[PDB]
Order: sequence, then C-alpha cells, then structure tokens
Amino acid sequence: AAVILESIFLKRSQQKKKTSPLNFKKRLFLLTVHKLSYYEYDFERGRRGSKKGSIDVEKITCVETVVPEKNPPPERQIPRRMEQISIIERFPYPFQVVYDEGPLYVFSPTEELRKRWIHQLKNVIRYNSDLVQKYHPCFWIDGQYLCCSQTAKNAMGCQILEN
Amino acid sequence: AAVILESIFLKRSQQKKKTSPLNFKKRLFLLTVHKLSYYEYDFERGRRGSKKGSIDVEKITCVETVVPEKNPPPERQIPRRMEQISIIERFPYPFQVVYDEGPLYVFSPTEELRKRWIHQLKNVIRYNSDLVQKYHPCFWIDGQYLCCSQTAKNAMGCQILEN
Amino acid sequence: AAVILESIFLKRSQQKKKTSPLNFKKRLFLLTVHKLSYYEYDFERGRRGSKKGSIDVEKITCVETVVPEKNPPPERQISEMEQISIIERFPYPFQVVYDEGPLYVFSPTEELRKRWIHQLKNVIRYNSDLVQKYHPCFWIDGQYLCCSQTAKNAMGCQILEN
Amino acid sequence: AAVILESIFLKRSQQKKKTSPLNFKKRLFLLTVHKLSYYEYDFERGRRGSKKGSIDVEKITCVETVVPEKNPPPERQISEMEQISIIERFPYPFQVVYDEGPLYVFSPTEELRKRWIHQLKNVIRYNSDLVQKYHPCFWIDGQYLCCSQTAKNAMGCQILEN
Ligand SMILES: O=P(O)(O)O[C@H]1[C@H](O)[C@@H](OP(=O)(O)O)[C@H](OP(=O)(O)O)[C@@H](OP(=O)(O)O)[C@H]1O
Ligand SMILES: O=P(O)(O)O[C@H]1[C@H](O)[C@@H](OP(=O)(O)O)[C@H](OP(=O)(O)O)[C@@H](OP(=O)(O)O)[C@H]1O
Ligand SMILES: O=P(O)(O)O[C@H]1[C@H](O)[C@@H](OP(=O)(O)O)[C@H](OP(=O)(O)O)[C@@H](OP(=O)(O)O)[C@H]1O
Ligand SMILES: O=P(O)(O)O[C@H]1[C@H](O)[C@@H](OP(=O)(O)O)[C@H](OP(=O)(O)O)[C@@H](OP(=O)(O)O)[C@H]1O
Ligand SMILES: [Zn+2]
Ligand SMILES: [Zn+2]
Ligand SMILES: [Zn+2]
Ligand SMILES: [Zn+2]
Repeated sequence: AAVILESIFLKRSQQKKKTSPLNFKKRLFLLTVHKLSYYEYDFERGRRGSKKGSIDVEKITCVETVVPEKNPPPERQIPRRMEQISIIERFPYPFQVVYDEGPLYVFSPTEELRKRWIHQLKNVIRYNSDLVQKYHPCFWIDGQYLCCSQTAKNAMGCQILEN
Repeated sequence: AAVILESIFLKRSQQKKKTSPLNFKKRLFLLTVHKLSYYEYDFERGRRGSKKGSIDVEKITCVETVVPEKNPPPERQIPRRMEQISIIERFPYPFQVVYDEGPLYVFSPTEELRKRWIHQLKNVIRYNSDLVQKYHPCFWIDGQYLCCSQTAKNAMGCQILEN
Repeated sequence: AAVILESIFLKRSQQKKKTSPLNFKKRLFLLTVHKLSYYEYDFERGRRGSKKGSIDVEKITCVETVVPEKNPPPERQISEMEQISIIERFPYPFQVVYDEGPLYVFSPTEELRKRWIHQLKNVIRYNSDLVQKYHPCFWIDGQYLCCSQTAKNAMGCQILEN
Repeated sequence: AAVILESIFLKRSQQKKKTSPLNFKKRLFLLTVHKLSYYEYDFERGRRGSKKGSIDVEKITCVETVVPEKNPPPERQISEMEQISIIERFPYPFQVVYDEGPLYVFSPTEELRKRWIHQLKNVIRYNSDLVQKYHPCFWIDGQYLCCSQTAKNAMGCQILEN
C-alpha cells in the first residue's frame, strides 16, 4: 500500500531463536497500514534491501518509549554538540513496538523522528483488538525485564499508563 | 474551596529532612483547585486530623503511575482474593505527584481510585506553567532513581511519555 | 477458631457499669463459633487493637434487626461503598441479644448487616435458648420502647416466627 | 591533521584509467589542510571504509561550482534534510580542479555545497596556483562543453574574478 513512514533506525535482535545474539542492526523501517517491516539497507546503491522482518499492524498490542539504558555505548548515546552522518550512525532514542511474540526495540536517531513514528503507529493501531493497558517501560534484558524482573519476554507489563 | 476528591492513601516519607526515615503513613488526602494536602486521620472520632503537608496545585510539574516495587511487603501487595477493611489497610497502586522539591509517592488501595485521582490531578494541572515532559517511571530509592540511577531526587526524568 | 467475619461497626455503650454513659465506639468485630468479639481498631498500624468485649455465641438468644431510631445523628444518619463513608457512617443498627441483654451494633451498609445477622444465625442456630419473642425496639433513657417495660433482659414485646 | 569537514557526496568517475567507465559512487569525503580525501562508507558498521581517492590541497587550483547538468537521473535530480533523501539525492554538483584535472563531487543540499566550497577556499586560498579562468562547465563524452575544447586539464573558458 502507501508508505506512511520510512526511516533508518537501529533495531535490537528479537532473539526469536535460541542461538541468536543480542545485537543491533541498522535497518530501513517502513510502515503501511498493513505492517511494520524492516529491510537491510543498501546504501551504495541507495535502496531498500532484503526484508528482515515484519510485524502485522493488527497484532500490535502496544507502542511506547522505553527507558533508555543507563550506559549505552556511543552508537546510542546522546552527544554534547554534521548531521547528515550522525543521523545514520547515532541512534539514541528507543521505542518499543510490542506484539504477541514480545517487543521489538527500535532506536531513533532523533526525538522528533521517534515522536513521529509513535504517533502514526498509534493512529495505525487505535482500533486494534488487543491494545494492552499495562506495558514494561524498561528493556527486557539478560533474562528478564528490568522494570519488574519478570522473565517471560511477553510478560504482562508492570505498569499502566493511564493518561 | 470545594473538595474535588478525598481518599485515604498510604504515602511515603518525602524525607525533606536529612534525619527522616523512609517510611509510610496512612493519611487522609484532599484535593482542591488549590492544593493537594494530607492530614493525619482520626479514625475513632471519624475526622480529619492534623495537616501533615501540602503541595500547591500549581507548583506541580507532573503526575503519573510509578512502577510498582518488586517485593512490596503485604501492606502494598496485590492479594489473591472484606473490603471495607482491606481498602484501608492494603494500598498497592502507587502514583507520583511531582513538583519542585521532588516527587510525593502515594499508594492507592484500588486502581480505580488511582485512576480517579490521576485524572483529576491532571485536569487540575492542565494549564500549569511547568508541566514537565520527562519523568521517572520508577521510584527514587536508596539514593537515586532506579530507572536511570540518577541521584538528584529532583533530577530530570529519564523518560518521555509522549502519547 | 477461624474468623467468620470481621468488620468495623459502631456500637452503643452496653452500660454494664452504673457509671457508664451511653456512647458509641467504632470497633472491630470478629466472629467465630465460640464467641463474637469487638476491639479497638489500630487504624494507624491498620490492625486489631485492645479487646473491648465478647459474647459467647452459645449465650446468644436473639440476633436480630433493630429499629432505625428516630433522628440518627449524622454519624449514624443515611452493600454500600464509600472508602470513607463506609467507616464513618453506620445507619443500620442491629441487635444481638444475650444473657446480659442486648448488644446494639451499627452498620454502614445493609449487605453488611445481612451478612452478619445471617452468619449470626448459622452460629446460634443450634443453641439451647433461641428465644422467639423479641424487642425489635431499643432500650433507652431507662426503658425499652419495644414494650415500655424496664428490665434490660425484660422478655420480648413481639415474636418473630419465621 | 584534524578534519574540517566530512560528508557523503556522490562523485563521478575520475576516469584516470582508460578502462574506467564513468559512474558515480557514494563516498565519504574528508577535509584537512593537507589533503582532501574520499572513501567507501561502511554504512552497516557506520564508518569510514576503504580510501578511494585524495587530492592535495596545494595542488588545488580551482574549487568551484559546476553546472547542474541537463536531465539529472533521479539519483541526482531535485541546508535541505531528508534522513534518507539527503544520503540518496545529491543534485548540487560542484567541482574541484587540480593538476590531474577536475573532480566532480555532488551534493544533496546547498548549505552543504556552500559549506564545503567556502571551506575549500579557506584551505587553497594561499596556494601557489589559484588559476582565475575556469570551466563552470562539465567534461563530457570526450570534451568540456565549457569551451568545446578537449584537454581535461584544458585551460578555463571563463574567468571568475571576485
Ligand atoms: O545477523 P546475526 O548476527 O545473526 O543476528 C540477528 C539479527 O540481530 C537479526 O536482525 P535482523 O532480522 O534485523 O537481521 C535478529 O532477527 P530479529 O531481531 O529480526 O528477529 C536475529 O534474531 P532471531 O530473532 O533470533 O532470528 C539475530 O540472529
Ligand atoms: O513520623 P516520622 O517517623 O517522623 O516520619 C515522617 C513521616 O514519614 C512524614 O510524613 P507525614 O508528614 O505524613 O507525617 C514525613 O514527611 P513528609 O513525607 O510529609 O515530608 C517526614 O519526612 P520529612 O519530609 O523529612 O519531614 C518523616 O519524618
Ligand atoms: O470509653 P468510655 O467513654 O469510658 O465508655 C465505654 C464504652 O462505650 C464501652 O465500650 P467499649 O468496651 O466498646 O469501649 C462500654 O463497654 P461495653 O463494651 O460493655 O459497652 C462502657 O460501658 P460498660 O458497658 O459499662 O462497661 C463505656 O463506659
Ligand atoms: O568501481 P568501478 O565500476 O570499477 O569504477 C571506478 C570508480 O568510479 C572510481 O571511483 P572510486 O575510486 O571513487 O571508486 C573511479 O576512480 P576515481 O576515484 O579516480 O574516480 C574509477 O576510475 P579511475 O579514476 O579510472 O581510476 C572507476 O573505474
Ligand atoms: Zn515490567
Ligand atoms: Zn529516571
Ligand atoms: Zn418489644
Ligand atoms: Zn569553460
């Protein structure tokens, strides 16, 4: 369909599979009313590459900011003070797109960008059937969730954000 | 003025003073357009007692839920399954009323109640001049904030909740 | 034994002592089978304070409603649920009668009454002295306006059959 | 030395070799005082890849705009800021001329050009051979349509004074 948005972010490994590393990839993310998908980016040629995953827009229970990790390495750190480059190498503002399998973590290089996305994603998911009301505002890491130490990657959020 | 709300909650020590313990008190909380105030409760006689603090409604930068502590003792635990009593002895749903001096933490015995309050408090603070946009969704405890480990009790929130 | 109930009613002075004035105290009531007890409530620590009374279930003769008195002071004026009202307003005055006489416990709400009474019955039900005429009326100012008669333990101007 | 700039322009083949076809590569340009260099960009690791060229600043004779060619293929078609467009669209073709000849670097945006050029000048400014007639025109298909003349390093059909 149409592309609502398209940006380059740094996403963390969903680690769907056991043997998978916890790592980050620069990916070109798209968004249609249908899905949220991400592809390898072919910078040389300038084009989207091989698809590396999607999440169907309707299976989405929730989308929000995530509490930034405490000691992020520079690729996701906030500087002090050339953007065109930085905006494709430094992604410090994460957010979370949660669904049945768990949460996909996505870092954005600017806030506005993150804002932009969360919002559309919101619009997009407004009438979904499973919009959860409790989420985890912290990352899932090393076996469990910081915020509540629960271990089920798709555990119930330990917090209700209600207006 | 009018009372918008009145409930009994279990509040944690603001510890404004150095020599102060980190502890909880059952307090009768009120809310007018002017302030948010809390008093000792005189249960025998059934009346509000001596005032023990307020926070001026306009100095309020923010109000939200807080991520529940991981191992709360029973007075703030969620049961399994007589309410009239429980609702004055068990307060497991906290929330945070933040202002210049820091955050006041307030536990509510039910969610609806917490809902109710956060909302009015919201209305009440809608046109305030300092409504912060970043908060700490976790408690301040033992010297710093869990969510971001910052130590300034009135540190900048490490998270932006934007719709 | 094992509690069977537990609530916070208001209760008028039993006046057992000649000195005793009449007044109401907010108390925390329990229920087992053996007895039915009330304490001072540690609102602050949120817990049961000093025992202030007991009535053995066995000596219970008549668990029953009483008659919402005429002009309940606020306190007692008009299951219901105000976190605070419900521990500050008990307009459903009931009555437990026993050897010594009748205990006047008040309720913030009906389901609450029901709940107790009923339960009361479950527990006295096999007693040895379930009287069958009673004073749905109060005992007051010197005498039961049930039957203007005067012995607290005066016999009941009314009968409740079934 | 100390970078003075750093960007990602597109750049047409210098064709130094007879084999060399003409094409454009996305490259990462730096700037110091000594030289001006371009590399392959490690987009994935987000970093500077293999060096693909250098031009000594000193041998710089003429830093200057060139002439937006006729029918820029998308790629080059129409400071500006699309996270992606700005690293995918460089329509502001400029030119660095030196001994060997002229290097055709393209820009996604004007402030970006300006920024470089200017800076360029700061750095060649005291050179020993700042020529003063140039070919705002391209060198193409066999010959500079600046002056239809043919030596790459052909002398400039135009002068830029000040
Ligand atoms: O490239 P290597 O070093 O194998 O590691 C990968 C990447 O992080 C993947 O991201 P992408 O898919 O973006 O390549 C991730 O997939 P997701 O994070 O998309 O799931 C894979 O996890 P699994 O989820 O275990 O497949 C993980 O194995
Ligand atoms: O009763 P003790 O054992 O002294 O401890 C108190 C109570 O927690 C107070 O609550 P309340 O005011 O509700 O009594 C608290 O005030 P706040 O939490 O209101 O500030 C005091 O902290 P300071 O903030 O340090 O005064 C703390 O000293
Ligand atoms: O506290 P003060 O003002 O002294 O009055 C007391 C309380 O009403 C007692 O209730 P509680 O025990 O619930 O405090 C009542 O006991 P009962 O429990 O027998 O009513 C006392 O009378 P006596 O009944 O006379 O002891 C009465 O004097
Ligand atoms: O990669 P392929 O298709 O082989 O083509 C190359 C690139 O355009 C070179 O650019 P880069 O070095 O930027 O890759 C260019 O070098 P210049 O940098 O001299 O343009 C080469 O020509 P020569 O100029 O003939 O070497 C040209 O053949
Ligand atoms: Zn959690
Ligand atoms: Zn924080
Ligand atoms: Zn009678
Ligand atoms: Zn020319």
